[PDB]
Amino acid sequence: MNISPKAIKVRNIWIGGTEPCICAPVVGEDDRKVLREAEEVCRKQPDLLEWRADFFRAIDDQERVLATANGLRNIAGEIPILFTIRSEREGGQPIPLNEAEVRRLIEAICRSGAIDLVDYELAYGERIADVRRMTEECSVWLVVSRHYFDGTPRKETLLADMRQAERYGADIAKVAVMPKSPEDVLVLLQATEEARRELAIPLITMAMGGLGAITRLAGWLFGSAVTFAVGNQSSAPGQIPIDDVRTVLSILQTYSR
Amino acid sequence: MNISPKAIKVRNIWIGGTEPCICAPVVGEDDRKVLREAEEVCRKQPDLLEWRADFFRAIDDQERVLATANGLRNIAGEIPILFTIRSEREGGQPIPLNEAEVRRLIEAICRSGAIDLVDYELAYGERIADVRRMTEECSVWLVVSRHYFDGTPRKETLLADMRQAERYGADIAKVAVMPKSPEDVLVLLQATEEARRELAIPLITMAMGGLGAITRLAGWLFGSAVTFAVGNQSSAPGQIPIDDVRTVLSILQTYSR
Repeated sequence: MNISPKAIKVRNIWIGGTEPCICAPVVGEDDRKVLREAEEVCRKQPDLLEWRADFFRAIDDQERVLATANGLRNIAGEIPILFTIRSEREGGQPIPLNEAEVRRLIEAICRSGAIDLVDYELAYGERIADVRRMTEECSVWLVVSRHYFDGTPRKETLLADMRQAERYGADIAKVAVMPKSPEDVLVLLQATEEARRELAIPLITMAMGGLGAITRLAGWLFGSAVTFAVGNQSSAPGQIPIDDVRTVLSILQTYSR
Repeated sequence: MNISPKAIKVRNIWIGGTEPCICAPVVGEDDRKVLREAEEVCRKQPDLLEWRADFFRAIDDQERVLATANGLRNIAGEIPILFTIRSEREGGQPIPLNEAEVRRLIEAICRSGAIDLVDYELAYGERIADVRRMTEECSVWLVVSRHYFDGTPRKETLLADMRQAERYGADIAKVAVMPKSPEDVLVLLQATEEARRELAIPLITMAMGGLGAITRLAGWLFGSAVTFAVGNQSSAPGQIPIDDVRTVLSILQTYSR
């Protein structure tokens, strides 16, 4: 059984195939720190590496961000790199640049050849058309995401977000929620299961915090193609150390069907 | 945040508290096979022992059963023993004695004081009162169950089954289903969580098979107080080796809170 209806091949690795994919974040404040951190994460064996660039102090210095991205590429080797500048309105660090300046920076990084996927938030709406066309020219995969840090929307709303994301041209739809009860955790899994049967692209879903731990370890059984785990530092509440995720995935796969 | 609204103390072990309980079945066609399985299973340190007496070929002999019952009680130290005679219509083996004898055997076994819990089918409706008082006299806990081996009924049906089990005086309500899809697995968890908020007693739920593995490792997050694992032999589809269950529970437990 494949996690997604149609798996995507990223640098020889499959997302949405038979195997769950683990992505570990890198959150350094500057070049030296981002590189050392990447080295550490990469020794662990994540399937994907996410550079959370919103923590980067020199984010408004295009040359430094590019040199760092080029450095990350060499450290990552064959491991695909996901470039994410999480907006402040969706839990990211405040940054000294505009909505338009973020778009100019994502394009410069995409055209560098250093990264494989880019995250762009669903809420910026119409402005997604340009990012999509431009990523397709750079052969960069587009992950369109939405994060709810205040709670968990009804299933209908989550399904709508993912449908929206796909309509906008995303290669992968990502939705994260903050559960306030075990019921919210089920809603996230149910939305994920239903969306997997309705959409043609791989999904990345997770319920954050302690209550959502099970979604990071078993969401793939319901269609979540990627789980975010800690390779060194954590980028979101509830992320579990990579080794523990691997241990549970191993057992779940051996005994699931 | 306890698994159940009011934990129950059974011979040194709490069911429905903070810790999920692991129950291991002992299936043995005859006294010797049975007693062999017990030593082995008990060597692994499960919280509870379920001897599936419906495998016993000589169930027609109370002296033999009582003898065995007394024997296993000897091998199990303080490990609580759940005495179960699974109907054939609910996944149980072939049984030579009919209804009355079972209840008579259950009474005889209850008064022997060799067991701590007794599993009885909700399907026996009014006849449950009979076993109900039979169990209360000997200070034996009553588990009222329902097993669906051909599929997974609607959430409403599962919720109704558990409500009725409590209505008939159950100390613990149990429902098992056979999922045919991931959606079925979520139906079982949803019913568990809904039942958890409605009943005052502990609940035991599971989706069998490979598809249902997740439910044996994470059902406790939705209200299932007991999970069945393999200590020696399997008594139902999808049971996982006790060592692997412990591995996941520990990880899931540290990270869920």
